[PDB]
Amino acid sequence: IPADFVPDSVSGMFRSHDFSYLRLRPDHASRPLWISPSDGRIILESFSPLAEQAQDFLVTIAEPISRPSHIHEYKITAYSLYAAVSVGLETDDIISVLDRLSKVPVAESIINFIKGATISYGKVKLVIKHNRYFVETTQADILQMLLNDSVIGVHSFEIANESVEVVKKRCQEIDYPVLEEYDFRNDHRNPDLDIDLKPSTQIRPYQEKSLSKMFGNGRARSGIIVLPCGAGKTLVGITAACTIKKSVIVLCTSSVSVMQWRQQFLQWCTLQPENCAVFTSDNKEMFQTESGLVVSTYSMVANTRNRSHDSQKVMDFLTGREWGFIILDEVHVVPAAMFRRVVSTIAAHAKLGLTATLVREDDKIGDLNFLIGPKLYEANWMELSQKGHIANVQCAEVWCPMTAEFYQEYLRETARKRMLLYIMNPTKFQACQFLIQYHERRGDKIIVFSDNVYALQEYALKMGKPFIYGSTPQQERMNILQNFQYNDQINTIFLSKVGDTSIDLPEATCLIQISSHYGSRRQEAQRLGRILRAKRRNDEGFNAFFYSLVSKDTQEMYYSTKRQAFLVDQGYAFKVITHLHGMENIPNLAYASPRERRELLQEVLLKN
Amino acid sequence: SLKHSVTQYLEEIPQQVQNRLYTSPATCLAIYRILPPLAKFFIMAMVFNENEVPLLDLDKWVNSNGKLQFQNAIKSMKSLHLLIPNKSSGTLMINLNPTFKISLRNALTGGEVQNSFGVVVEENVVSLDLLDEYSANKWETILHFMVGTPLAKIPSEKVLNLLKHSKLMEEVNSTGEFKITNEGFQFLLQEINSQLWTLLLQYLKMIETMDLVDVLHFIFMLGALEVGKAYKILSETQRIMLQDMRDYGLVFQKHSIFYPTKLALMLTSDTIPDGSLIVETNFKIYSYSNSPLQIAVLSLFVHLKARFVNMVLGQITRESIRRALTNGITADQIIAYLETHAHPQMRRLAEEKLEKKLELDPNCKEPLQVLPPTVVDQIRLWQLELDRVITYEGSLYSDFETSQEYNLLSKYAQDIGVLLWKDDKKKKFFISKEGNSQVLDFAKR
Amino acid sequence: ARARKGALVQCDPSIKALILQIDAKMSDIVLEELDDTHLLVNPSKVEFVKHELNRLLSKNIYNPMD
Amino acid sequence: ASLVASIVEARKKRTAKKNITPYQRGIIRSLILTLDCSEAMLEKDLRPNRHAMIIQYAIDFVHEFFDQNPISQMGIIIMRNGLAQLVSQVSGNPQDHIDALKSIRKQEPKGNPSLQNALEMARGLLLPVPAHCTREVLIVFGSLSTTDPGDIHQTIDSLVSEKIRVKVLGLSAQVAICKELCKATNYGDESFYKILLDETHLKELFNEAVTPLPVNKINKGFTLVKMGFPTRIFEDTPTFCSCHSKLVYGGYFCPNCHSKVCSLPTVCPCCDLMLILSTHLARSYHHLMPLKTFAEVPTTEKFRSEDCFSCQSRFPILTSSRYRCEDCKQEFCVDCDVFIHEILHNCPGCESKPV
Ligand SMILES: [Mg+2]
Ligand SMILES: [Zn+2]
Ligand SMILES: [Zn+2]
Ligand SMILES: [Zn+2]
Ligand SMILES: [Zn+2]
Repeated sequence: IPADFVPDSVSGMFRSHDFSYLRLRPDHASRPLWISPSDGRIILESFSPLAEQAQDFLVTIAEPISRPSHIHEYKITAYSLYAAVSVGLETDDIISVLDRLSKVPVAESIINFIKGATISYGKVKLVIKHNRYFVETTQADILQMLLNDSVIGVHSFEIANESVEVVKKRCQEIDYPVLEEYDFRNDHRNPDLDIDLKPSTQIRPYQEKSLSKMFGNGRARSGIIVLPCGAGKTLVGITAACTIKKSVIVLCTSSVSVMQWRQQFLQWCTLQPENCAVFTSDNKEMFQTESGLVVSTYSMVANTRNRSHDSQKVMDFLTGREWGFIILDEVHVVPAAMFRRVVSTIAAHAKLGLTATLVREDDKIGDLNFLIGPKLYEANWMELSQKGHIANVQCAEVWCPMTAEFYQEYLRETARKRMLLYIMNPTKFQACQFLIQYHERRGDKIIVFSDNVYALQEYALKMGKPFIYGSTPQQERMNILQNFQYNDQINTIFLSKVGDTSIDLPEATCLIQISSHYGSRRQEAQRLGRILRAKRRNDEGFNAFFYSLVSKDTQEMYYSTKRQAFLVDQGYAFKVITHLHGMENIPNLAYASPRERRELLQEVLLKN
Repeated sequence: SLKHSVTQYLEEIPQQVQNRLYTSPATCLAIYRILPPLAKFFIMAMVFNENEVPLLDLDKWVNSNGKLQFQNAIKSMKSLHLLIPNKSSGTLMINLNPTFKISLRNALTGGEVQNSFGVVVEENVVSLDLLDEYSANKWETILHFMVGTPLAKIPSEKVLNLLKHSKLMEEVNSTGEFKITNEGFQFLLQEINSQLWTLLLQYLKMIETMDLVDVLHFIFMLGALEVGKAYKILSETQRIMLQDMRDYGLVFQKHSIFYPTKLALMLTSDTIPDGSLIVETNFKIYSYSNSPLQIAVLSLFVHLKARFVNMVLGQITRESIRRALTNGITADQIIAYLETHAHPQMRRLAEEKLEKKLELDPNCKEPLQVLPPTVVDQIRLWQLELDRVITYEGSLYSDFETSQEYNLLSKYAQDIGVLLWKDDKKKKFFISKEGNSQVLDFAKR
Repeated sequence: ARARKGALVQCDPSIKALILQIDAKMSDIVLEELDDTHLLVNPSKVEFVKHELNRLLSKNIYNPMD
Repeated sequence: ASLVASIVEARKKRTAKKNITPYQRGIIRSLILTLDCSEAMLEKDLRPNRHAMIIQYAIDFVHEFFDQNPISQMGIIIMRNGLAQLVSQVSGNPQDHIDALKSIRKQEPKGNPSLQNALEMARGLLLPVPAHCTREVLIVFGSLSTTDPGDIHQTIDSLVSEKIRVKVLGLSAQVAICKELCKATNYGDESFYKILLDETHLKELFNEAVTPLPVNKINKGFTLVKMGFPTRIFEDTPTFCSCHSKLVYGGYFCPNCHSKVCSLPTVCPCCDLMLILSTHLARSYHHLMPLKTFAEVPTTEKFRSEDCFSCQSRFPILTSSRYRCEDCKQEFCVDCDVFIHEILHNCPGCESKPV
């Protein structure tokens, strides 16, 4: 507080929130920045100068809380300041630029926070010499304090691979973080891989920014890069591999993703299909070349329950290979306990994380700081939406009025079956039937998401068009997928948690949700990203269409609000629709007669 | 309904009391300002000739397209006893009130005013520095007192008693505190001249004999008064309530010379903008307005963050919404504030969407809410989800026989205002327990 | 031929079944079920029932957002 | 530093309007606007699409043309699917063509253009036209090509021989054949094949096309024309009209053969003679009596007055915004300069100054 700040009569609910004690600079017209020192928040104008230069700086040193079109709510965090000094930045420069572009005097607590969040950059480093995690620090000053720490037990010494994660968490805790910047040009102990950036690949500007933020020194800075759906994370990884030119391993959490990224990699880089050996229960071949790649999903390394000897040979081979680069695509699942064996198993130097969503239910997402590193780059979602790099969606949330026909049983149903009982409302069937009619009238490919296989198959059978879920085999689901894509008999399909994420299905510009998870925001966000990567995200007059059929009179409204609040905070609003269009103009309605409603009620009473 | 309320009050005022009010030119000038354009034209035409007219000449002059409006004007004219329409020679012979006529004539000619426009001293000073500043001070004190945010300068005991008695900003004696009624929030929503007129209507209603016509004539000349001059301190009842409205901060009186501030002018007449707010689906407030009064009134129903020069920011919470709801403050009052605080870019976008949806379908199969329902209906859905029930308590008559008890005594009960509910087919209708004035009398027949 | 002293309430089948659950956890307050949109209740417990109904849709949603 | 750019832009603008001439300009006009409604105008590339904006701009063009020059008839033929379709005969009532264009609103633009067919039937429609009427056609075009049945050059020669001019407002860029049309029809001028750069430029171009055009000395047709002022009646009884054959309360009466009509400025249906009001003929007198430009006096020199002569406001003070009417020797503000030069058509300083 640069004032006396005598408490105002209107500042009672302003529990240290009345931010008028600051002496506002007369350059408030030009400068775009406020500071909120009560919570560390930052208030940023979208209509004053210096904001274009300050946007990347605020992303680097701060995190945004909320970014609508008019005012961006940012927040300096120690995580973001560590990311800033890891990119290469410092407290004094941050304070100087902040006072240069700030309308307001710089707060003492913020000054102290940025002073504290300055790391020993360059002091603590680790290298791998013949699959051995050598902790090579620049001084014995590091060795004294680290041996002063009880966990541990120029100059380089060994720390065990499972102990590497624990000691990385510990050194982050004592705020002595390690930078992992591989000198792949200087290191020739690893086999260099003759892969070249083909002229057929040219890079987007924000992707070039993402590379150069972690290629500022020419070394590969290890961390996270968060890019939206369809941004070209495969292209970014291909460019990083081609400019590293070493043995590289990338694991993604689907065998379909294994197939698709293997063909993407052999397409847009000069690595050879001989050098790429694909590992799965389809085939477990190995490449015998000095340099190349072996791809598998996380399952064929995590599992030890039912493993083949050829799988054992392959995992032995990858254990033997000292890789120079690792990318954990869809990094939201690898910090799970059966999945966080990556450092314990794979000897790889540079650790990059590419994913769409950097959020989850628990705090395992912050473990990537001592698993792979901080966020090296992020692309602004609404900026790419207006840039056409991702889509523009007219989301329409459908508040289906609850039928008492199903509510009478739903209220007296037990808890494990209440969910399946209120998913299956005949009014919801009626609304879905007219919505499918109306969007096939508009000529839009529609994908329907249900959390339950029986509800998915019942909706699919009432449509007369097939279903795909997690228990459907791969051959049947791809047959149904190609039937949907090319065959005009299959105009719409019925997808599930194999369709929510980790697939490339951007044709469906229309999406209707009949069910979802209880509170998993990431499933809903990935379902939105399924159509955010749509092909017609660039044409004029485009707005994608998202629909969520949710039953009234439940907790499902609060559930959907919880699942949607991340997208609302992103900028993907959820508009209110209760009275739909064309409710009786459709002649035939699914389970329209009350006898039909009681029929479906006792049909689902057979299970519930 | 300000002119409606004042006209209704003057119609409640009897004919000769009205004629007493029509005696003085300042009162006649203010009342002429109140009259609608047609009657204003009629009286300015007839005021300069002592020729009474029959109704037939006026009817022949009047174009029949606005005949309803003509009927409204002449209905006000007759019901105020400003007219003397008598069926002389079989024809409804039209006659203006003659005292009103001559006092208007003298006011227009600048003739005999008897200082009804004001017993003038004409010692003019600066008003922006003393009168406007003291006026803004006293009005700020009473305004934040009405808000409920703490302020030391309490109002007068007369207005304090009027608030205690009245249903405006209830000084609940069990709590000992002024409390925001729904009528209090109506007063908050009101325009400033509306607030002044409601205050004077309530004070005139409560005040009795203090001569009522003296208060009336003094109020009319006080509205007629001009800023920044000294004047003679007149009737003594007028003088003592003049000291009362001095304590309200309306006039800057040096205990005989008094200096009327700008509030008399606003009482007489009114005089990306300020007060324009950008709505947000994230409920964020982008106000193009700032005042400590603005923050004080926004504290009642909006969760705010900080105060900057014109940029008042915040986020509307459902806690703020239900804080408004639990005070008895109406969601219609809330949207009255909201729709009076809209912004140009968003209303242009709303009108563009309206014109887009006009060509597709007339109904559009959408709820009728012109303000963009992405943010606006979220409150309106919360508005419908706020009340969402109907409660009937007390007596109830049930199991009727046939509709002679519905189309004869319950259809008649629509004309007298005694039922709370009406259902012919259920053969029951609900009334309040205390509303049995004329319910158990003709229903027995 | 009867006229019992009750408080008529406009209702719904769903909120009426909630009223029935109110009767289940303490009975004989609500007098009789007229139709799907009408009910008759003890006039002494109308706002007790209203506040408990407020608790009922609180348990439905509660709008915490904390 | 924006005022220097505004000043040099105003200089480069005023270099074109330095020469103001009292050319003989056509009053008895004959304007045709053909419309193409093809696949090209289905592009939403300009918001909302080219078809919608040309519809709206044509509405405005009809209004402006009938307001400024009510002494002409207006015909519109649409182009669609390799056929040119007449939708609007030449008429004195703009409302007919307004309704036809409203019909064109709801229908769907599609097909390919044929300027040969379009201009041929435009020629045929322009065939029974009297000598004093100035036959001229506006053409809008969005394609870069034209499918045609036969030669265009014979049509060009015939159009030149029959004394009809054209002006092309192309959409995308220049088309060489359209340049050839404009040049050869327009005595070698290149001031008729115009390409917009945005919708505002299109608006300005339409406003430019509103104006009457000068005529050539060699194209001499100086003659008289018979004229008749009618008389309006306001009768109690409804009376049958000659034109639409229906009962009319009022209506003008024919000065010659004493019939009655329903609208003006129109020709008689019975004695077959044109009927106008003096207002209609005086409407173009600003074109007949043009206004000289007004000069800002320099800020360095001494000033006759420091506030505006006409609107009576203070002149603002770097440069001097005192636009001087040299014909009346009075300086004016920019607002008054704009209003007198565009909306008004007289100089009140020259009205006060006696001659
Ligand atoms: Mg699926
Ligand atoms: Zn006619
Ligand atoms: Zn004639
Ligand atoms: Zn001027
Ligand atoms: Zn002049």
